[PDB]
Amino acid sequence: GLDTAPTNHQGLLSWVEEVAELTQPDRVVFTDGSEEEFQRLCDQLVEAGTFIRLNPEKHKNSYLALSDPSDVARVESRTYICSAKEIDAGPTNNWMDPGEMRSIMKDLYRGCMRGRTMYVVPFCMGPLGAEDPKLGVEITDSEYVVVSMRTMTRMGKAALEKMGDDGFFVKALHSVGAPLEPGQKDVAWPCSETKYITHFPETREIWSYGSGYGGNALLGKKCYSLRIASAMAHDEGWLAEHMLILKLISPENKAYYFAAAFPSASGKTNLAMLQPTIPGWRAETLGDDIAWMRFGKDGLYAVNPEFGFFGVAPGTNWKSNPNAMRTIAAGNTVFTNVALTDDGDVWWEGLEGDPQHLIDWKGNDWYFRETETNAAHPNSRYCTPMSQCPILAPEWDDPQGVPISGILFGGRRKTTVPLVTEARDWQHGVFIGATLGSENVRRDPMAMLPFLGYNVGDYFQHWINLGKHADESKLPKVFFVNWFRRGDDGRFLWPGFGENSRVLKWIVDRIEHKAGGATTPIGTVPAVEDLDLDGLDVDAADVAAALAVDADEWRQELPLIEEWLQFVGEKLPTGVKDEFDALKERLG
Ligand SMILES: Nc1nc2c(ncn2[C@@H]2O[C@H](COP(=O)(O)OP(=O)(O)O)[C@@H](O)[C@H]2O)c(=O)[nH]1
Ligand SMILES: [Mn+2]
Ligand SMILES: [Mn+2]
Repeated sequence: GLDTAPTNHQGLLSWVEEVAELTQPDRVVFTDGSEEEFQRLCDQLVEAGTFIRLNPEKHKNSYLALSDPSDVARVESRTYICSAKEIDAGPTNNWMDPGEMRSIMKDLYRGCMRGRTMYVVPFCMGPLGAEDPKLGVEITDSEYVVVSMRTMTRMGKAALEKMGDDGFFVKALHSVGAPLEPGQKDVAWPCSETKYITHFPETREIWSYGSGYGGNALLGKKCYSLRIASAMAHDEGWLAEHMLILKLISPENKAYYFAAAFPSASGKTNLAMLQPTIPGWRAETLGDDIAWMRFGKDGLYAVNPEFGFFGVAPGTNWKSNPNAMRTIAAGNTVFTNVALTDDGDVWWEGLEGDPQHLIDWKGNDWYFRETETNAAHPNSRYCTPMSQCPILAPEWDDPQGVPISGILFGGRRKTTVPLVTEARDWQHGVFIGATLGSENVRRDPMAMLPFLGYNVGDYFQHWINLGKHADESKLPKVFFVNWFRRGDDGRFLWPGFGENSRVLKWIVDRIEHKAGGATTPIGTVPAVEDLDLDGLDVDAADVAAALAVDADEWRQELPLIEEWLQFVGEKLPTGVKDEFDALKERLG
């Protein structure tokens, strides 16, 4: 195997040996994260048929990977929180007894890596200069994982040195579950029909088995950055959240940092890479998925734990998201389940042009106005370095983070929810987030329903407790947005996208005590007067509709919120109950 590994960390070496004895690889390979390693691994993946090297004229050092159509997303049905007691997973999570789960996976892992290299992948979440850098080591039988982890994390040498010879780290175990018999020819994308993605909150351990795709296998992405980190955050006094981190810059050259939690398909990526439509406003981004937030000597400071973008390809283009496009155009990018063009480039639905022929994500011939399937997979991916993004804010690699002025919650609601609402205080802010709905209407609290590492009720308690024990003057203000409200004809009342900068302007003004809003049953909501609609080609009546708080619609909302808070169960905080009662009192 390998006892020529660049580390004297005994606890790690013990663990690597123990795992290797169980899974039985051919060899063990510690990854360093160097450019050379990366090149060597891609070449091996090209030779295996897993990667196709894209035309070097068009893209620099970029690759297309096609997965088995069986292994194509996060599978929440097989994703588990195995805490000691079932209550500490809670009703939003799938639980199994820790002993029962260890019995199942230790059986599955026995001999699972026969005829494969076991890669040991050290990595760091957050910038490397931290007091407590949150480090991890992922073991995997998949080069795709290594290569992807290189981009999505600070991977290898640096992280391994930051670990020392003792010093804690997250033990993340992964295997594709497709062992080889001697002489047997492998497949391009090895996976299995048996899948498990398991989190051990108390020991900070992730065990994944069966998939090689995305957040099932890139264990930093969702398993570490939210599921373990939310448990870490609970115990340590901070927040691990499904939030973009936006830096908005006024015409006066003042920087306002925002954290915003939307469920996927509700607009994180677009807001994070906003191009303001008001003169003299510009925006930079620090992240479009995960925010790790802690109190400093005063306010709340956000960092992006990740080192890369794992973006959805379909729908991405020069009109929609030019900044995403430019990030990718610099190359160094692995595309997964997109289409291959006749000139050896990548294409996906939404992208510029109408290529008449393509080779689709299953390797088959695709044809314009004939082939009934999408050329690119509808959830296909691009994996690109953060540092290639032209609008990346300079503070991105600062371990101190950035002070958050505002936290935003929202989702897709055709009715009921106004364009923007400010919370009354913190506890109402927690309640707004806690009852976040999107479309019949699914509650996705803080956009964390699939990602909580512990009881949802205790998570809300945690959110309240941080406020209670802080200077309310220095806490961020909370806001609830809704880009997707619709009129009687069914069109969007608000055009959104870049024009959402106008809602953000109002949020900024409110922070500078320089704009107003009417007190309402659900919090403070602006009139059409209070928004910068200067230069906007929309009906004022449509904007008033968007900002309407109809008492009748909100009364019909109360039983949906009721059911939801009953579903949260016995750990529902009394703080959240009071806010439900208060909202009721105010609506009558
Ligand atoms: N109407 C409207 N649609 C939006 C807005 N922002 C994003 N979208 C759409 O919502 C979908 C999801 O956008 P995306 O930014 O990828 O959401 P994410 O999955 O959270 O990153 C896409 O189909 C977008 O075109 C908006 O402000 N208004
Ligand atoms: Mn997401
Ligand atoms: Mn996104």
